Amino acid sequence: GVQVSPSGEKITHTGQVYDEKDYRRVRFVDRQKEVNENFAIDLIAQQPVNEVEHRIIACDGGGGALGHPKVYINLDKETKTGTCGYCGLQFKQHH
Amino acid sequence: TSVKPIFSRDLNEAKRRVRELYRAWYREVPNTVHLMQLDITVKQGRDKVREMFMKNAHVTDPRVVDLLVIKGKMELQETIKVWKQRTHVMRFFHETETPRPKDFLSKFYMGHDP
Amino acid sequence: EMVRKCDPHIGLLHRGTEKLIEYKTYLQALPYFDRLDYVSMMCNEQAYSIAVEKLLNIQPPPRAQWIRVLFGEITRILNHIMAVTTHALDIGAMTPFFWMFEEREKMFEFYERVSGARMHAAYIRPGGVHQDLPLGLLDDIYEFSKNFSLRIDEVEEMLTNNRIWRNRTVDIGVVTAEDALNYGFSGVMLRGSGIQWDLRKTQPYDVYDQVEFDVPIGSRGDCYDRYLCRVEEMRQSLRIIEQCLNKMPPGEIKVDDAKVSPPKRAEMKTSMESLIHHFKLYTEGYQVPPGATYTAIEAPKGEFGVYLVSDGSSRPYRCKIKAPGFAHLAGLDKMSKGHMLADVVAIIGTQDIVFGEIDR
Amino acid sequence: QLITVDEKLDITTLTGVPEEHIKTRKVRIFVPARNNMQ
Amino acid sequence: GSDRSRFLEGKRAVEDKNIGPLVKTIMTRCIQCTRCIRFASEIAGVDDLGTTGRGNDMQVGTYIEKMFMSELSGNVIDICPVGALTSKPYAFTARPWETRKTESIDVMDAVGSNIVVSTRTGEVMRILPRMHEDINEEWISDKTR
Amino acid sequence: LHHAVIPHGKGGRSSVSGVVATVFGATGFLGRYVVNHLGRMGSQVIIPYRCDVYDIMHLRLMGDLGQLTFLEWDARDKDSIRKAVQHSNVVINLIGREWETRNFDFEDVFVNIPRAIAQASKEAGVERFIHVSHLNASMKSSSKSLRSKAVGEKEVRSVFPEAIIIRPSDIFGREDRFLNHFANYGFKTVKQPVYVADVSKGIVNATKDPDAVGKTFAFTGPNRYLLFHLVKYIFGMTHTTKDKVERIHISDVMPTDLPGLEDLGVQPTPLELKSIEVLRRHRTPAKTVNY
Amino acid sequence: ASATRVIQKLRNWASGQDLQAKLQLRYQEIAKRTQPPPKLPVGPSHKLSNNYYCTR
Amino acid sequence: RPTVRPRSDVTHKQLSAFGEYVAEILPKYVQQVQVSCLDELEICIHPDGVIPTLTFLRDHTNAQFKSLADLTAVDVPTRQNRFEIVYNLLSLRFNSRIRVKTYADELTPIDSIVSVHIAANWYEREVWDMFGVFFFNHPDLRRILTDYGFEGHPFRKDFPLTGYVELRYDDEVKRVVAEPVELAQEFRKFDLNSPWEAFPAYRQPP
Amino acid sequence: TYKYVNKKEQESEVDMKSATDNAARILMWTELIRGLGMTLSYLFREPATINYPFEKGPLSPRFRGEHALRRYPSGEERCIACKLCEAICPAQAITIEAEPRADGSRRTTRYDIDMTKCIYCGFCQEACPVDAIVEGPNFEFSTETHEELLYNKEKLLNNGDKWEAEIAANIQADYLYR
Amino acid sequence: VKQDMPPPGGYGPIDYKRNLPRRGLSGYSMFAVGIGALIFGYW
Amino acid sequence: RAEYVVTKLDDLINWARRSSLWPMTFGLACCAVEMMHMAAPRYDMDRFGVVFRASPRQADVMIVAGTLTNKMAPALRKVYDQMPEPRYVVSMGSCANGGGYYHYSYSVVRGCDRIVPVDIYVPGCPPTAEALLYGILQLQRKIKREQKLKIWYRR
Amino acid sequence: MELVEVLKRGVQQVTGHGGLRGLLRVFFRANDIRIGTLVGEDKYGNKYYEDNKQFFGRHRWVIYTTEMNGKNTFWDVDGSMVPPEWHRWLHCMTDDPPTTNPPTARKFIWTNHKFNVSATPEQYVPYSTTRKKIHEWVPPSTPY
Ligand SMILES: NC(=O)C1=CN([C@@H]2O[C@H](COP(=O)(O)OP(=O)(O)OC[C@H]3O[C@@H](n4cnc5c(N)ncnc54)[C@H](OP(=O)(O)O)[C@@H]3O)[C@@H](O)[C@H]2O)C=CC1
Ligand code: SF4
Ligand code: SF4
Ligand code: SF4
Ligand code: SF4
Ligand SMILES: [Zn+2]
Repeated sequence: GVQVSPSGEKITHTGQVYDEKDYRRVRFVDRQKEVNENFAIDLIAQQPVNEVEHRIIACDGGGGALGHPKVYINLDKETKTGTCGYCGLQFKQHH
Repeated sequence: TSVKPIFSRDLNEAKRRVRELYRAWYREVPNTVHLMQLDITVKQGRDKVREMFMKNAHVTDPRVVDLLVIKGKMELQETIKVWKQRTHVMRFFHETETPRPKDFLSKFYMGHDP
Repeated sequence: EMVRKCDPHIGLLHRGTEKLIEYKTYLQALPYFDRLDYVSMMCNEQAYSIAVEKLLNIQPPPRAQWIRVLFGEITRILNHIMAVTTHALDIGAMTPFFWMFEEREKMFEFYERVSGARMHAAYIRPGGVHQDLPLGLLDDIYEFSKNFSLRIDEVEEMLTNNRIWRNRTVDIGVVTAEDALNYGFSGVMLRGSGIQWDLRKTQPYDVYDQVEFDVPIGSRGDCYDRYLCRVEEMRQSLRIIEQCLNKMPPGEIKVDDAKVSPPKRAEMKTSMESLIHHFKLYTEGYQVPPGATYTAIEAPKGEFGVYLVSDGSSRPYRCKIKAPGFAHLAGLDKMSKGHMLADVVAIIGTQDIVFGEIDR
Repeated sequence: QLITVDEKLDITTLTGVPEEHIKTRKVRIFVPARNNMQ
Repeated sequence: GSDRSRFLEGKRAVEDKNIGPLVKTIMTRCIQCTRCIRFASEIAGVDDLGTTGRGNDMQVGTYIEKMFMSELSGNVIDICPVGALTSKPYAFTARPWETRKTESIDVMDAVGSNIVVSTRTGEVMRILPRMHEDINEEWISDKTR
Repeated sequence: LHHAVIPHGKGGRSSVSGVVATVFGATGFLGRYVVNHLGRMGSQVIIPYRCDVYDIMHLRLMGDLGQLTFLEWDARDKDSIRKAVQHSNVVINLIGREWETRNFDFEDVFVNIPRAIAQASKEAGVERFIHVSHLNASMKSSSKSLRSKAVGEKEVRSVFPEAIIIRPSDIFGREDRFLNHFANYGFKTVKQPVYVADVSKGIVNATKDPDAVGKTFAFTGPNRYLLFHLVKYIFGMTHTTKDKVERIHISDVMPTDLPGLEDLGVQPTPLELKSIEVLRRHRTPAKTVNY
Repeated sequence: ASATRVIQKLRNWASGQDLQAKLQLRYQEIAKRTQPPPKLPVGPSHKLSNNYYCTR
Repeated sequence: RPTVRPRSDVTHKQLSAFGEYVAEILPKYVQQVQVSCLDELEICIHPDGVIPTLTFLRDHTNAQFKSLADLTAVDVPTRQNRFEIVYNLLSLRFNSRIRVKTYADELTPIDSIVSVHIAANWYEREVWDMFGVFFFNHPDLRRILTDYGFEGHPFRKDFPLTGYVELRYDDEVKRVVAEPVELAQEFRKFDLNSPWEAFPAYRQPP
Repeated sequence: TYKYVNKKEQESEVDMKSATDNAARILMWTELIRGLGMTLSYLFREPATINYPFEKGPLSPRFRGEHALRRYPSGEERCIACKLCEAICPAQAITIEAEPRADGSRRTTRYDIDMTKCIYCGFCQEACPVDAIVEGPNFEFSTETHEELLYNKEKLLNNGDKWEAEIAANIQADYLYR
Repeated sequence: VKQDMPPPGGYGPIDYKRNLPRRGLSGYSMFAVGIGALIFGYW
Repeated sequence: RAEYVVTKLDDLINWARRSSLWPMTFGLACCAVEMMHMAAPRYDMDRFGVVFRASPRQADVMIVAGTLTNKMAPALRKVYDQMPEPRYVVSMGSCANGGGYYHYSYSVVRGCDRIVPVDIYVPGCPPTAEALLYGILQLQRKIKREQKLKIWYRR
Repeated sequence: MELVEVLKRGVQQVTGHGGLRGLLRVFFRANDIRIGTLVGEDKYGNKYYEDNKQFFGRHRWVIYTTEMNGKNTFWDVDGSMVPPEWHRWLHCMTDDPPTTNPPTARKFIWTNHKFNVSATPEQYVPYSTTRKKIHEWVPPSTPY
């Protein structure tokens, strides 16, 4: 589920496909370009916002000994939301 | 400056100790090339040898020269015997790698090489 | 027909490890010491940690000291099995080799379960030990160790009264006692000629102080009395194991200080300070004091030791490894004098050329 | 015993370093800067 | 400092700001040091980055939404010893031990101030200043940063 | 040019030289040393193979970790050769054989196949089309092996003009078909052969020069030996079809104007100097003519 | 295992000691995989008082 | 106190007093016997008196140090005599160790100890291979660790990590030939040397 | 405690009772039988061989093998370009050049291993403060080319997009344990 | 609750010392058997 | 038919080839040791017709275990031009692949591939004996696929 | 008897694998006739038999099936197969197979394991995944 060059090659998470005038595409001849279709930027917007109570909380990555060191956030922005640089979750204040 | 001397005194006594070594390498180009086969006939092997002694003529210090004899004797002691191979003896020559332009004009068509 | 003068060409595997450590810090350089005595890993790490621990001035905790001795004399069992048998292969006996290398592969698994992998176990770090060892491990050593004092005497049935062994081996490479010290064998290759000596009892450092074990001296210097030393040193691990097994104290691992050991992975993840140290241990490291030591440890080879030299920068400054075989091999061309080819093979095995020590 | 000499004390022959990295190789001696972050 | 943070209660949080594209802000880790707000007031003459509030509840930054895009605004990054505020271009491109630092001179103004350049694998990631007591003094202007 | 064709990098073996190339017949004698003088200096040399993967292992080295790639094809297939050179600054054609098969003749191989490689190369935005016909090959030569080859020299220009052409004289090297022939068993047959690398360097040297954009070269070398003096000299040193043996006695030329080596960047090595190494596998100074 | 109560007497007569009890390899009653998860001990200086870095 | 490697004060005095025993008995060519907190002895001397202190230590009842363990060569390329060459011995009878180190330039050779300790037959030689420090009266000096055509002395701090040559097989000559050095990844020298001395009362004032 | 391995030579008045027992240990060979009849036992024992691809041997959940970049249970690549998973990598094996993600977030543009470097030492799986890099039970990833081991990142995700069914059970038995 | 792995008080003994069991008869029942069986040929 | 059968022959030509192959297992390093654990009972070689210690000059395959210095390399390649010329090659170890540790050192070669060809590269610092034993099988189908006469018929 | 009891036990070994095809297949396939209790039979046919009585390295053995993703896995049998839930059961890391305690779906894992592609197509090739790190110039097509 990726986007593709007009030359016909696969794009990564990053726009990375070689131009037409590029001898690098040789290495794909009689082979194929390995790529992960699981762009994080697509998966992450496909995740609902956790609309919690009090303005400040802790987050974790599903298991306190098992990811995402206990960073906090100030959820005063009613306009936007607050993120945690480890994960890509988002939060609101409920009020 | 009142240094400790080693194996000789002021240069012109160390210059015969040199010649004891050329006295061996000059007679051990033909023994190597036959015993362990090679490409050079005998001569350009001897040109290379003197081409190494006409690199270190710039020296002016007895201690340095009394040292450089030694490393020559080691390689001789490694060459007189078969401890080397056809790849070690024929390594000095720099046969393969292209010699870079010694001039200026061709020296920077490739390489940021001042 | 006969040998008089032999000359090795010890250079065929050098790598520049002593140089290559100078550009890497202590934690970043540990596993190079698994490589030297590639047969017996931990005992190298057992020394390298100490050369640090002296400078840093720390005794690691008992439970980590305690297990550091256990594997510290399972690695003893390895190299004997690797130079009892390979000393039999190149002499000719290929069978006990295979009888043991199932018994030896049951001895790697007890690294694989404990450490990450089988062989190059980066398990013994300067600050004690990285990681405790699991539940289904210590009920297993009992069964193994129980069945293992048989597997040896099972073999000693076969070889140590074997003509083809004995007269291939006896009177061979007669080493004079006071000449060994001139060469500094300082391992098996002198106790096998009656010089009563072992650092583990003559200069004890770890928890060896309470073990009640023995040193199998060899008289009548020859590579059969070296051999019997090499056998009985395998046996008298099991007295050490049984004593190193039935009184393990519950305690801590990876020394209490977070500056000399990484902290608990669940604890770096909430407690801030444990995070920072985790971010600087594994980038910068200990920041040793300047100083210098010459440690030592009798591995299967002998007095393996390190002349680690330090500086206030996190990285070392010309470590150096004392390869005990390095001196054993210099005596190769003096102990093979008035002896023919075929035993020179045996000389190699009864000098324990696990080259990686010899090579740098 | 001893010997007198006052010379430049060259060593460049005892290192390899064949021709390129002897002559055409400047060298900077300095006291490094304070990393202004820290 | 010690090994262990006996703190076990629960931290606080702080709002993030929108100064400008040069300077990111993570003011959840600001340490109330006052080493920034005394830069603008004594080296650049702005008086905008005040300290708002008291207690832990205090928080540096404007009371309002204003952009501190003036000369020498980038020197505030070298000053905040914490990585609270830092440079958006060198946001995450590298990490400092990875750098091979070369010391060189400013251009693009005729001052000829001095510089520490930060490389990474034959590339460039930052511009940083040296200390010469006569030229600039310790820092540089945002243009050549 | 683009961004990564650039020859920024010193020396070789991890460098770059913008000599991304497609040598076809480099599986036997000649092209392996070509790839050696390419792959050493840093040049992404493709090698199309149509043979055993084991017959190409000795090409895996002399190639620095990416600069040597491989892929499959067959000369009796349109557009595979095109696929092989969709990404080709340069093309090289070393194809050839000293004997006809049930499938391929002298005619099909030297002429019809380079014709398609020629057209194939021009259908992409290539620059150079280094071809290798052979010297002594105007037309009407006493054999058939050569009279076909010259047609390819005619039929390329009508496809891809401004193409380098090297018609060299006879080649000698280790594992050859020429000296080893004589070793393992006559006047008016005189021949100045050419060492291999002295051919290979020029080709590698010819794929970077500003000149050589259509000029037909001919690499000959010094020491125009006489056969009967030379064949015994081999015997003095060491101690089969129609169109090949017919090619032996044809060998007679003199250089009219042609460029040669020293106007390309080469010092030609004579025979006598590097002649023992190849005849060393058969163990226990000959007379020249200028004309 | 499948030792048919004769070869045991062939093994032992041919070798010696009763070695079905101290056999080479392992079958059972050992390392019953997935032992329970342990709550480790803690080291010292998790004591919250009289715990500086000066005394360590 | 648990985690400090207990000092064991007593043997400092043994190695200190014995450290004095060797000075006043041998005041020639002996400078600054010392000892670290780690109770291990160090004796700096002058190269002209190498053997007569070794032979005191191989041959004397109160210093039976008849077993050698190492002979290294430590670089300090900022002084004159950059190469600190180090000895280190052991008593089987007294159960202790020592360290007897010296100095040299790139050329101030040191007479060898092989008449005393033949254990140093090869330890001496690697230093010749690894630093280019000649020794007098050493039998059959020659390379050990380096190739038979390797110029240089690499454990010197002047010699780069990846040296000045890399080898390979150039098929045109059928040999393992050498040409200059051409990496693919460029070993990445880090600035892991933080500020903050970390060791006061242990440092260098200007 | 020092133990003489071989001290039995004592003149025991060697008589015909016993001195010929050595000659019974000789010409009528018995010690050789004793060394032979042993070996004959084993051929009637259970050979510990195993039919590898159909019978693979034992490991433990901490086996250091092939790397893989894990991922959170809700997409979202778990690696965040800390740049201490090379600063510790003694092989100097890694380059993890990075940027913002265009979401304002923080992730990579680059990640690397030369698996011909990468001693498989285990420093990176444990130094990673997030368990974003791990070192999983694959050890059948031998390839015919030195190039197919230079795992960049898309292989090393989609590898981590494969064994995550497995690693999250070994690690499930290895958290609260390191 | 803390259970990393201390053993139970025990784990018994284990042999450590050579236990070569002398089989093989005395030696008079070698020669007197052999020669006394050899001579069974010579009758 | 001709082409059908030669295909059915090459499946047999390359069978005797692979079903019993004679290595020249080098030592040189830690990496050496696992082959012996692969010569051991558990992951036995000999179950495949693979012989433990065969002479070099009659070998069919090489197995490079360990680091490869600039000193040993001629002593190595001298062997490779003494095998016959079905000689296949196997490079155990991260030190022979590209010099895993000591890539950057000076008495060391940055990959056995720098000197000799390679029919298979194998990872691991100590590649597990099994972790080779799949690779050795990967070799044992690297040539079950390759067809010598199938293409000679077209020659 | 004794001996015959083995053959009353060793005969179902042959006549316990269905017919003769089902038996003779196994023989040339793996040369392991051992009656095994089945627990598995994955997608694309991996059976994972078991018998606790044999020793520690043969109490679990897997019988691959033919017809992988177009490879004809009769002869050419790998170990890079055995996808990431039985691999952890087969190497004795754990006791419980992935039928009573399977792994946890995470809505991005693959649905079909791809084995160790050696030199075929559908394999890995390296990149330079760095976005070209420079931007040179463009001429204007407007002469002067
Ligand atoms: N070597 C000499 O004595 C001289 C040679 N030349 C010319 O040099 C060139 C090199 O020939 P050389 O390399 O010396 O001899 P080779 O035997 O090495 O043949 C060269 C290549 O041509 C390939 N080839 C031949 N026919 C076909 C075909 N129909 N389809 C695909 N590939 C094909 C062969 O493939 P395979 O590898 O399967 O054989 C071989 O690799 C030829 O043009 C020859 O005429 C000129 C003067 C002297
Ligand atoms: S300098 Fe940094 S830490 Fe100090 S007040 Fe300013 S933002 Fe906060
Ligand atoms: S692997 Fe771990 S430590 Fe390395 S950059 Fe990613 S998250 Fe950070
Ligand atoms: S396992 Fe060790 S050597 Fe391998 S990548 Fe991780 S840190 Fe580097
Ligand atoms: S790869 Fe690892 S095990 Fe193999 S030789 Fe190198 S360090 Fe030793
Ligand atoms: Zn989070």
